[PDB]
Amino acid sequence: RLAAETIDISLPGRRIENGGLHPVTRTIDRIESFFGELGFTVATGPEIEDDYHNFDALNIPGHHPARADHDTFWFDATRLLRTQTSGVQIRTMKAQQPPIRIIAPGRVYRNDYDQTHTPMFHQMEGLIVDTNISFTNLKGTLHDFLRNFFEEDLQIRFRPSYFPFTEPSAEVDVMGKNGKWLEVLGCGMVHPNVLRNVGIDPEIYSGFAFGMGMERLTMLRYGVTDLRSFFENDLRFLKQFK
Amino acid sequence: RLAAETIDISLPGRRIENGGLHPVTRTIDRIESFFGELGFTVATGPEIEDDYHNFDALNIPGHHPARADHDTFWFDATRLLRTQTSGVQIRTMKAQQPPIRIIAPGRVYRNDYDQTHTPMFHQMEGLIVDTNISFTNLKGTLHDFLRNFFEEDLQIRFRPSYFPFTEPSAEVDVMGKNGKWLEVLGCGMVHPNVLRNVGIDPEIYSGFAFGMGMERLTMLRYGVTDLRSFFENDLRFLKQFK
Amino acid sequence: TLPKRATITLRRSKLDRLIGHHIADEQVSDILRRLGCEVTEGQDEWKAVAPTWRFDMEIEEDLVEEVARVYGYNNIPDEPIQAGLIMGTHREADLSLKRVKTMLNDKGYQEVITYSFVDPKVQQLIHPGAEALLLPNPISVEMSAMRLSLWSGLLATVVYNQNRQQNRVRIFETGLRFVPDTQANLGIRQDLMLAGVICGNRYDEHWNLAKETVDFYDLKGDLEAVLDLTGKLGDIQF
Amino acid sequence: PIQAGLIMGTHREADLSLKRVKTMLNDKGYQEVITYSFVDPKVQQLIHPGAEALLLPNPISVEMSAMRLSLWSGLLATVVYNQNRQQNRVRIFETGLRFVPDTQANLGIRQDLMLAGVICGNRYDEHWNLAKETVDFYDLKGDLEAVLDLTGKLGDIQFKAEMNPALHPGQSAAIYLKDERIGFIGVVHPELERKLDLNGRTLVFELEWNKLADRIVPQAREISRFPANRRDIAVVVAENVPAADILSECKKVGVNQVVGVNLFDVYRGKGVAEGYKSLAISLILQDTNRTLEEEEIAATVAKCVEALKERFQASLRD
Repeated sequence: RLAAETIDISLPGRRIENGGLHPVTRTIDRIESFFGELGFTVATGPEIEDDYHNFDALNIPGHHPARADHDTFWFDATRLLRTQTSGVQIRTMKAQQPPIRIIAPGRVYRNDYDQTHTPMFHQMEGLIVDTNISFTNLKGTLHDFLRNFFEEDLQIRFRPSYFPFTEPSAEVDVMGKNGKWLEVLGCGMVHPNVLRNVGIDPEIYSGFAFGMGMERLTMLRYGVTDLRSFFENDLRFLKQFK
Repeated sequence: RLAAETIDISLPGRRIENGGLHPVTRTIDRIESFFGELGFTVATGPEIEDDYHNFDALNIPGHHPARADHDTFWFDATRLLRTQTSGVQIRTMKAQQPPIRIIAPGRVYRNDYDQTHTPMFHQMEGLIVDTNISFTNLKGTLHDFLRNFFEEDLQIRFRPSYFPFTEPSAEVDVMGKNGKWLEVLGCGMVHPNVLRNVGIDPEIYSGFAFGMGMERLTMLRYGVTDLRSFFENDLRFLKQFK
Repeated sequence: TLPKRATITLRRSKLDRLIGHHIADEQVSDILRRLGCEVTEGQDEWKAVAPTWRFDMEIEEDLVEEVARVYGYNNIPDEPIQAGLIMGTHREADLSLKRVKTMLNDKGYQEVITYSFVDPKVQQLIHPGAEALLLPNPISVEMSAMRLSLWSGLLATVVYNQNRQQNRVRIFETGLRFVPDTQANLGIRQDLMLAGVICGNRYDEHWNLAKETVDFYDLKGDLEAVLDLTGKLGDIQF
Repeated sequence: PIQAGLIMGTHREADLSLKRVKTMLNDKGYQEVITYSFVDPKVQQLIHPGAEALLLPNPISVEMSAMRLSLWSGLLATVVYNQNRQQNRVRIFETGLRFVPDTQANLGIRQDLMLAGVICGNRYDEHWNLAKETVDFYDLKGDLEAVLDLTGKLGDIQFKAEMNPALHPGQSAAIYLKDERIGFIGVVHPELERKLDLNGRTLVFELEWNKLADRIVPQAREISRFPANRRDIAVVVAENVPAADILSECKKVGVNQVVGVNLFDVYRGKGVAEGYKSLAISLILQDTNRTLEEEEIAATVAKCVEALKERFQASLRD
């Protein structure tokens, strides 16, 4: 029986072919772990919002030219799909107080369709509020996150920009190799009028915030160049990310 | 076909009955996550050790009565099974520049067999080294870990003890209900002679350490009372922890 | 009625607390003067009025931002954040999302994410009777409806993939749906939902595994390992 | 609470964790146990003769007076613990570190972290349509390839026949992953179970951990659109080579036409000659920039058969 009942040895064994995640899902969870080992805990919320959550709380305030350039999806007059994931942190800053931070992943919507802009793309808005942090402690964390998401291949340059809910502002804009510089993320310290209509005193407190695009980060990381291919969901494209 | 080809609806569906971890494994991973969200990263190493890793580096130093009361497993004269998981942190403190902090899980061995002491039980030795921390910042972290591992049901009392590798020492000793107090863990600040034969200056630096027993913690948490039942590995006992 | 200019007083503590660096008095009292302002230094304070041509200076942030912009952002060093270490509460009795996602894509599945607003001529097939949330100013005719389930997107991804000659696709998706009800905070009830779709053969072409397409019991056993043996089991009934 | 500085600390994407593979083993249906790390020298030498052990002065008893040389001592003690308590179908695994004696090592013994396991008992646990068939080596290797070669490489992994005096010569293997002995899989020796009395056929699978502890970070590529077709080939080979020169040399011939290779039915019935077999080898032929029509398919099916006649066989005539 011993030298007779032998089998074939290298035939493929029986199993079910396991399948992998989505690339923006993997990048969201990777940056979630990267910030979870600093103590940031996530926060979530709804995708539909009135004006007092999305525009009039971030000190826009309504006659500003930020209500057509955001390319919003309106419903009647006090309903819109969420244009930037910040109501999830305003509804957290309002309730409790005042020395803890949070991050938030989620879906935003912008009325733009081309071969370079899907109408939906995931954003990741951080938030941190505690005593005596500044722009030095913004560069020293975003530089660290870029050096850890990449593997120290690329160079950064902090340049100025303008977002209405954070002033003084910035932009981080890592070094590519095909062109000159690709703009990756933007940041800035929280405006005091954002703090004052929430319940935090801006005379003693401070903080910053940052918002990055997950699909441009994932495209630049894993080499993909066609942004519309992320959401047509072909298995022959999605199987290599496993 | 529609009103005819019906099946039974609540028969059990086909699958493979998934199985759970081990209780000390679950507790090791739970405390690993509890300390990983403070920034502590784990560290591992061997289980056999010479004397210069296990006794003569923690400032015992050899004529002390700690070489028979540890109940060690010797081999000849400069080999022993690891009696306390501290060489994994000495071999980390020696190599790289401060200030970094680590934890370490692993197996220890003690020559004691009864119905209350297995010869192997898992220990978890923390370590933290940076400028200007003290006993206040030891109570304010071990109290927090006990309040999070329990769900604020129990009371603590810091009492003094003596471990040779940490002075000034302590013991934390949570409140039971069947007796009076069960001693859970012990801690203390790192002795400067431990720092000086590694490469850190104890005139400017400081730190503390803590070592807890995982099997007594798991027994007190999930209600088990027979310590020898953990390592006989009965499936009828192990299936409820899933 | 001409646009008047305020007295934007800037101190030292606010500039130091927002920048972090120590820009000298001699340079921060020259940056505003070369910028265009009228600066009068005031014994550890500055009172500089705005210029005429700029309509973005009203508050102290608008005066420290221009100082940092003239000084540069690349001429400021880096430091990590100094913060306390509070644990933050957990629970053992809860369940994470990634655990069920990790078990599901290791039972054979795959996670996709689709468009969160669908076709009203196809979504009314899957849910007739329930009124949809329509959409003013759409993108085209075929995307003008907030979804009421995940099936109107999953049974479009399946029909996408089956038209490129692969009829074994086991994908799932996790997102939040929108159903109208006059009880929630705004006028629609929103729940987080976990969904899926299976089709094709159970096993692929193997040497003794036969060729039978899937029936309901296999999916019920697949969903048993999700709901039961993870969060809750013992009080289920079908 | 303490006052610290939030340095992020380094990570790595192209590696694995232990908890990920353990969570996969729990998904496939495996208990995790923890055994004694020092075992019996009587039934320790019955698994690994030749290699001497690391003995132990001042023991607890004679029953525990030897360090490990593998992980198959405490595991085959746990299995016969459970099977004697009227409780069958135990699937366990355990990760620990072993102690092999050496001379050019750090303290005289080299230590590797090891991932091991035991499968035995019934396969499907008495289900209403799934029949009663006890487990075997193909089930172990299929449930293992998902463990090793999915969350790691699957680039090149060869199964060959390398003997070991603790298990069967035929129903056992030696996993390689690019020219290194990395594993041992397969059912134990059928006269080893005369000792210990392990009722029923068991299987074991050991793995050396920190050589499979680095995954690859994926890279995109251009994907086509055009369909493909299914071609059936049934190569007639004598019963000597299992799959080493049948399913592997088909892929290396042509780097723009052949993707995918399957098998769905063996042929050792009455039509084939005795001592010979035909393996059904299906293929899904496709081109990266255009489609494939009936002319270029006849080149790449015949070129693989031209590359197959160096294995003393060719295709069948049917």
